Amino acid sequence: DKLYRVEYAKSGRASCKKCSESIPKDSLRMAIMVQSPMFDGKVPHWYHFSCFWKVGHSIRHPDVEVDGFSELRWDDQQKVKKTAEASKKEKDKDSKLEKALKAQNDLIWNIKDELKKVCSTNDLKELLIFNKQQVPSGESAILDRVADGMVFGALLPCEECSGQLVFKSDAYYCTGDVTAWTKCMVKTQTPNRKEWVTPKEFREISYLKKLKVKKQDRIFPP
Amino acid sequence: AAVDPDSGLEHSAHVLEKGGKVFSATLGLVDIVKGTNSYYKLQLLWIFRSWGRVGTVIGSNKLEQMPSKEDAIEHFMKLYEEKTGNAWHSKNFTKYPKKFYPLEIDKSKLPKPVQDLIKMIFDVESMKKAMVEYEIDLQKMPLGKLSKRQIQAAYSILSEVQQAVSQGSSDSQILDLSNRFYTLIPHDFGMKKPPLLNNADSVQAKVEMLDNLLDIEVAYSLLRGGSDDSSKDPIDVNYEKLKTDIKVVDRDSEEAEIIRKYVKNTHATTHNAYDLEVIDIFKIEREGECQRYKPFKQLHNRRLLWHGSRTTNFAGILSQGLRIAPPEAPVTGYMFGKGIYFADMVSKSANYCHTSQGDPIGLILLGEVALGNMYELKHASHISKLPKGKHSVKGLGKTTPDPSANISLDGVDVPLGTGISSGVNDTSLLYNEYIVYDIAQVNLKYLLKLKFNFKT
DNA sequence: GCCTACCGGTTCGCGAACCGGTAGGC
DNA sequence: GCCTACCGGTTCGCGAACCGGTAGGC
Ligand SMILES: C[C@@H]1Cc2cc(F)cc(C(N)=O)c2O1
Ligand SMILES: [Zn+2]
Ligand SMILES: [Zn+2]
Repeated sequence: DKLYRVEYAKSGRASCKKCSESIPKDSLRMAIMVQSPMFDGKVPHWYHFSCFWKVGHSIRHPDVEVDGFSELRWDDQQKVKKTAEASKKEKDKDSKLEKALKAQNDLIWNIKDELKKVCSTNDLKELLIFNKQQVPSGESAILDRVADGMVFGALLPCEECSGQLVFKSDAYYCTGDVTAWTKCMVKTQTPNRKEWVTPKEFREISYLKKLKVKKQDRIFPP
Repeated sequence: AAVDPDSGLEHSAHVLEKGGKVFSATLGLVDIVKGTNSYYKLQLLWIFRSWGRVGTVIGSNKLEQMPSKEDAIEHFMKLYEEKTGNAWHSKNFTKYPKKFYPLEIDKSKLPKPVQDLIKMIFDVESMKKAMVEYEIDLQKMPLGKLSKRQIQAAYSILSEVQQAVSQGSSDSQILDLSNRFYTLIPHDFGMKKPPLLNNADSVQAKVEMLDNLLDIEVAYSLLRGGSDDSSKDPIDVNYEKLKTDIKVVDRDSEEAEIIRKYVKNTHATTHNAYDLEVIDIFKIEREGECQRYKPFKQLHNRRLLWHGSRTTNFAGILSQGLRIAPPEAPVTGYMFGKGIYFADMVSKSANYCHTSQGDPIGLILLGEVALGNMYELKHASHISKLPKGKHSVKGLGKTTPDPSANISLDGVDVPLGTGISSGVNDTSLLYNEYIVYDIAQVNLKYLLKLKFNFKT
């Protein structure tokens, strides 16, 4: 959908379009989506985050133009936002929300790499299956949905198509199939969901849940 | 089908088939939301895979020799199911999420004007250009004959869209039919998204496309065939295929003056965008059209009326006569349902020739259409069954050719008078329409060739 | 009757090699 | 669309070593 794309390198395999060296794993990298000559589909032209700003591209507002911006770590978002460039109650709720937005961002990130330290992928796969959740393709995406599951709740099936809703940037988009020919287009900020049920098998669940985690709903960007 | 020349082994090894089922399938997949609109041709010559975005250089291919012939079946049926979702044999096909869907592939002794008539109606490259504006795939549609059952389903999808549009159905409902249609009929939009079939005239435009596309494949069916023996001339071979007796009415003839009067007189005051100019008059006599029309020579109120259509259609109109729209097709565009439409004015009919400043010449018909006891209508109304005793329908217009100046012709009433006000003015039509719901009621008399003079 | 240097054959341990399914790359 | 580097899971190959049977010496 978007022209650009930013994420942490899912593998240290892809090369950089400008300098032509291997972009290392788990490193901040940016892309520009182009039409592939080989097949009918868009393809990311990966750049080193350093090399991205010398090709001549100037993203005015990263949060609205670049994809995967909200999924980044809070301090890394500010690096993109700054590098892109180179009343009382109104400002209070505005400022206090950004406090709660950071609070939510690095809460999930603390929870994400906590599970990466303790649990293997197969544990995280069987975590989602137990909660009646579709197991996604990808390592990063699995713990992203487990962390989403634990903090907010196990997502109930879709109203019409009975598919799996997934958090994407600014809302929960339905990824199911209303029919064989077309994909479902349900979208919401307040989806239906029961409470996340961790199985008995968790000797470090008391440690992860002890990180000051209370009941709260997903907060979104302005 | 034959071998795809993208392999490079087209005139070397034949495409294989196991008894009945031919090991060759051309798949397609479109998602209007994503914008993807792709093809995937699979063959078994060696196995050959072709893929990309339909109607563009985007894509690639892989020719690959097999270890053996039984390994070919293994590699073919596996690749097939991996891409399409289903097995190679099936009773009825079923589409699967993000999987592909298979498309169902199958010295001349005559006058100079008559030779030009064949020259005009059998130039198929002119018919190809005609489809370019519709955005039909130009690449492999002439060699790749799209199936008859396929096009009927494509018609059915269009008729489902109009039904969905009429009663303001869901966007998903519309999205599906738009996806379904462009999958079933491969279009060329280049690098931009296939547009949603949401309008009332968008379905009509795509309905007209199928009607024209059909007649081109019919024009091919005539051209390809016969008995290639060294005796007759090339133009004569195509003349005999038309299955009609065409004659040139001389300009000095007294009946020719009537037609030129009928052209000059019955030009519409509102259609002042162009000016007609009769190049030729052809007297036309179809094979056994008098045998089927004998019944309706007993019928009263017979009128010699205009009927225009694309120069591409006249290849099929001569061979099969004037035909009613199929039952699968949508009723959109038609004022009073599916049937043969006629006009008393040459101009109103002449618009259906679809001529431009670059393509000046155009063909229009004159048929002795047995109207009989007429069912007169003012406003548009999609009828299924006619009222009792009625053999035709009439759309009453504001302007009508003078009924006190209606000249006769071989026992046929020719209304070649100039325009005056009608009896009733509570209608939503400006000019008259004459509709017959039976191909037997029409009998084509004259074929004209008209030059259009615009001002640009 | 002992002891023991020598030999054929089975087991054991551990890293190389193999492999099918797949997430990431273009 | 297809290619391929990566992952875990099992097998495979080969030398150390373990072990029982034995025949030359005293
Ligand atoms: C089928 C359309 C509707 C219509 C009305 C009419 F008065 C004339 C024509 C025509 N084909 O000349 C026509 O073609
Ligand atoms: Zn670089
Ligand atoms: Zn849904």
